[PDB]
Amino acid sequence: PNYKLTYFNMRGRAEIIRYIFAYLDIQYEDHRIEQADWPEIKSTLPFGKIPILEVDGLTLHQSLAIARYLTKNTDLAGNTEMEQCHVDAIVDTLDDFMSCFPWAEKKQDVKEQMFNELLTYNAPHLMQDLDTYLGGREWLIGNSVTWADFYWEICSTTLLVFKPDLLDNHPRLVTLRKKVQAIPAIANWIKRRPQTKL
Amino acid sequence: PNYKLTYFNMRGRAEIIRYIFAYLDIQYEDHRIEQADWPEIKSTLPFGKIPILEVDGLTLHQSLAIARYLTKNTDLAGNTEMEQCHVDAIVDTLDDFMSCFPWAEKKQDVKEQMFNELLTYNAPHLMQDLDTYLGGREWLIGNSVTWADFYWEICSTTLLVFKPDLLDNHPRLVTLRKKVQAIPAIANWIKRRPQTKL
Ligand SMILES: COC(=O)Nc1nc2ccc(C(=O)c3cccs3)cc2[nH]1
Ligand SMILES: N[C@@H](CCC(=O)N[C@@H](CS)C(=O)NCC(=O)O)C(=O)O
Ligand SMILES: [Mg+2]
Repeated sequence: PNYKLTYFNMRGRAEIIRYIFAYLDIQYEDHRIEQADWPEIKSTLPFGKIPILEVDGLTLHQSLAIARYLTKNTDLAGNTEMEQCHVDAIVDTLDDFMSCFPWAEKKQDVKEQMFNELLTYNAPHLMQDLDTYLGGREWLIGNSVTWADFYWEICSTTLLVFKPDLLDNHPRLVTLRKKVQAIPAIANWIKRRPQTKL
Repeated sequence: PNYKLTYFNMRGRAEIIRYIFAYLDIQYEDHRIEQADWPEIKSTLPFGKIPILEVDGLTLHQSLAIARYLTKNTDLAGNTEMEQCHVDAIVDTLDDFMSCFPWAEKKQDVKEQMFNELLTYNAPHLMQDLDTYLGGREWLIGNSVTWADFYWEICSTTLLVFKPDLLDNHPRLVTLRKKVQAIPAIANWIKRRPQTKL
């Protein structure tokens, strides 16, 4: 069908969907809105958030709902129902952490202490948990790449913006990042995508 | 299989899983820990968070991952692939909002202010969106109950504790909570569960 993704000009919460479409070699309109048009566009949305994915003018919302929809019956899904549960669980564990950040914070000091707090104390613990979880396997779940690996590469890319040294002690999480980045369709997208901070 | 759910003595993030087992008429061990015992259990969990659900000796984590797993191939999941997406989206929409609250905040003057801002400035927008979303239909998605309906009733029960007037302008939302609460297996669980604030 006809796919149109609407988001800001950032990776943010649309990037997992952009990776999936890249990987499945599915063409879509990557619509990136002007911030000035935001109040308008927002009053057409089911819940006032983006991203939304229009599928033949049937609207889907909630980036991970959409991601799960798109990967259903693909090799990105997890190879069994329980492995699908582990893929969902890892994704939510990463999302829970990312959602802790006051991304829409006003007081640029209060923001920067919340950030410093989360990055100084919370992120290292998560990195260590993820490194133990991964251990010596190739991918986070099962014997092949799933969208949870994509989500790790996406989340950690943003986290490295604010904390460059995040993985100095975790070469195996770096390896996994570079393996996702090396999958040809993902590599092409990374090279083609707009360069944005977030 | 043999199921063991581990959580605090609280509805909280385990409640959605408890509703699903009640509705599907599935026996499980409802293991409620007290605080004394939490640090020692924590250190054995790969992500240090509960709920967990042990299934024939394998551990699953992340409450919505687990709920989605348990409902796969039941009437609770949604019928079409698109309806499954909408179920996941509504669940995520409710959960994202439940996530803004500083549940852990120990300085209660800052806690109480935050709760109040959220409940006054934010919540009513979401209620309005959910009510418009529901329209005149019996259930959120499709024409039969799904776990999104259960998560609505659960999330709103907790919200109503802090903002008792939350649904005063939303009779269609109150009707939906009452329908979920009238489903006999759910009714019986609500009657019998331990009474806890949250
Ligand atoms: C003294 O206990 C707490 O404040 N902690 C606490 N932890 C909690 C975790 C979850 C919830 C809760 O009601 C939901 C969150 C998402 C859906 S229901 C409420 C909670 N309250
Ligand atoms: N998104 C997760 C939240 C898990 C979570 O943060 N659980 C809390 C209590 S609801 C917890 O284990 N906190 C205790 C701790 O972190 O030590 C889920 O739904 O399972
Ligand atoms: Mg979430």
